[PDB]
Amino acid sequence: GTTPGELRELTDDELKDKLRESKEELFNLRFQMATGQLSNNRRLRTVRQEIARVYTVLRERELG
Amino acid sequence: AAVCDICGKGPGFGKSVSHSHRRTSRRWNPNIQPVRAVTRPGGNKQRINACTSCIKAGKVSRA
Amino acid sequence: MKLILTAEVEHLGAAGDTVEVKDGYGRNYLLPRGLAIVASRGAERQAEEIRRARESKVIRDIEHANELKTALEGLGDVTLSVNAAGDTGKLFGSVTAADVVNAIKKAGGPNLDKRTVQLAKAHIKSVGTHPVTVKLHTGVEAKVSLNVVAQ
Amino acid sequence: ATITDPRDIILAPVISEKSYGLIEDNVYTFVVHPDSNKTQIKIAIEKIFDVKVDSVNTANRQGKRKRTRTGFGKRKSTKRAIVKLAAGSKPIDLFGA
RNA sequence: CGUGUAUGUGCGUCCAUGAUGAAUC
RNA sequence: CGUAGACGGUGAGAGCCCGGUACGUGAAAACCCGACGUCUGUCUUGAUGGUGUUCCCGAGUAGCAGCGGGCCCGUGGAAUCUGCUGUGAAUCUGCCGGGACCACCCGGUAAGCCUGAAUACUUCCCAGUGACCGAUAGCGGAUUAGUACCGUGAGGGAAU
RNA sequence: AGCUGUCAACCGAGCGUUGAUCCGAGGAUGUCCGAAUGGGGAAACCCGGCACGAGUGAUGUCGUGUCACCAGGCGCUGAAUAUAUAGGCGUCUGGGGGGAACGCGGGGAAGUGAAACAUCUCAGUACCCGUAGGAAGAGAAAACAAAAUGUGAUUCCGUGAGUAGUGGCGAGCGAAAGCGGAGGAUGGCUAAACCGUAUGCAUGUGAUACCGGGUAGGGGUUGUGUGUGCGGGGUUGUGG
Repeated sequence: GTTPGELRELTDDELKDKLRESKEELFNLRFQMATGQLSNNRRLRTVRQEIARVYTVLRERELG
Repeated sequence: AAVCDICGKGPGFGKSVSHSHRRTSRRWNPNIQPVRAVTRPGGNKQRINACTSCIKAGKVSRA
Repeated sequence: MKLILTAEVEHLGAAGDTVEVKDGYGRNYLLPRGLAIVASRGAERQAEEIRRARESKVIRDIEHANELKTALEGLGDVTLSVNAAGDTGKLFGSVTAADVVNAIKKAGGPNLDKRTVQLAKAHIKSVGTHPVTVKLHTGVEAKVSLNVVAQ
Repeated sequence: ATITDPRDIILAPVISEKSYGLIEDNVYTFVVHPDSNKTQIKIAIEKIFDVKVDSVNTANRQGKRKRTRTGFGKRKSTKRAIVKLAAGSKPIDLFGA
């Protein structure tokens, strides 16, 4: 539910809010992984690339 | 002492040849002299190095 | 060095004479001190030498003449024509010391050397009145009021 | 855009016997970004956990050089932030014990 | 080394509150 | 039957098993060369092919001298080209070259000039080839390779 | 209709029709160092000003862009005196460095050979320096030739030729003309009596006016020399 089309539909403020949410989620995932209580360790990569997508869409909007 | 500041004339290089015909590297330096040249006729001078060729051709003004 | 005497030089010749001198004599004394000009294209040089002699004789400021011209500075405003724009007054042809001397000698008769004009300090770059200093000696600095009129 | 988050500075907790002793003493150890500083770490932890940080201690640890058929390979250098919270200082339970 | 508070205003302000020569042959 | 028996792989010599090969062919985008456009100076505003005597028209250069460089030319009879030093030419009846000079002459018009494409090479990329090597060979390096190791360093430098 | 690079196996996961992994092109991000350039430095570490906030009972702190060193327009000032300059200040455009070979220019060895050795050779080599370009100068003949109806913008290749020559005439070195080919085209400034034309110093006689022929006026190109530069006057050897 984080496809580039959806991200581009979202607004700049909404994109930054989803950006911060994904950063909080990545922080939580890192902490669970370090404590040994993250079953789906691919969540880290999924959230990292979701952050990458949010940056990419924001920078695309900044450029034009 | 070997490069003119006007035409850029620099030292040539050749051989000094002895009677035994020993050839040794040497320089033909330009005859550049320290000239207090006056670029504009306003009056202020500036010490540059100009070859006597430039001094003779009038490319230095000692105004 | 073939050169035309602009003034008198003892044992060399009279003002306006063509002379062959050693290059060093013509380059370190005559040309720098203005006692001659090189015998360049004769058509121009012939008049140039005599014009220089006349300008030197007419523009010379003696010690007393310095105060004399300071007193004469009571002249009114001196007009100067310059090719400028009619909106802002920007000067297409910037004023010159020779131009100021010409305007001064046209309006009145204080002949002066262009070098005594503080044109850059005046910094006219416009149309209208622009006071200009004329330094005639080490202690006399007349102030002329030059009006600028567009072309 | 560069939307900075303090959670970028805090990378992970330290799970060890000394770390747990400090936690029971109410002092939490984190793996922080190498180019961080104590003030930045304090600000980040305060904003993250809504706690009051009393002191932040940091230490740089060199990565161990391990042997292998190829040769010597060095692990990543880590900066550890040891954070002493205030008296009340709602404990940071996110360490998962 | 800094911030929010209180103690005193230790002198002067828009005034008044001291020092200075302020002018002629 | 193969208009496709190139080369490889596949459990051992495969045209017909696979990648492919001869050849049905393919590019949104980006980058390279084509046609037509917008865009850019000069003329019709008398030159243009003929007529004719006289005046004016490329410099510290050419030349020369000293000392060198380079030309087959090692200074020689030493031309042409050229560095530095000094001295220093008019306008075509000029000047320079033809390895002195009258010149019979011929060739060309330097120095103020400047300016074009068509030949060498391969870090790199693509496709190939070999009466080349085949693990002490071939690159130092088929393997951690400019690594290990040695050296303060430049640097040297494997074995597998 | 397989997929999370590999050495290189072992959890977790998603990919499909919401077309995988992979391949190609264009973009984004691109820490720090390095010409490294905000300053410094033991290449991988410390700041200034701008605008953000960041909470704040508050102060460090963090992100983003920007800040090194010549010349030139718009420009501004003009020290020592005269300033009519050097410098200072703003802005803008460029350079720093690297790269295997090849190019051009310049500097330039010695082993070595001469059976010694210095001329000479090695060798204009190795190396070095400065600089490119995709290729690099000349260049549209102060050219060659030899009395020929000669060739004809320039470079490379083959010959000429290991010849002519050159050379302690030793060791060695060593062309060009001509001829056969590769490729193929003769571009532009241009100076010149006089000008449309802005700036030096003189010039009010305000006329010998500057009009390009005469032809009457006339207070007019400012009446008179000019060096500079954008176009003319306009431009090869059998000149303009």
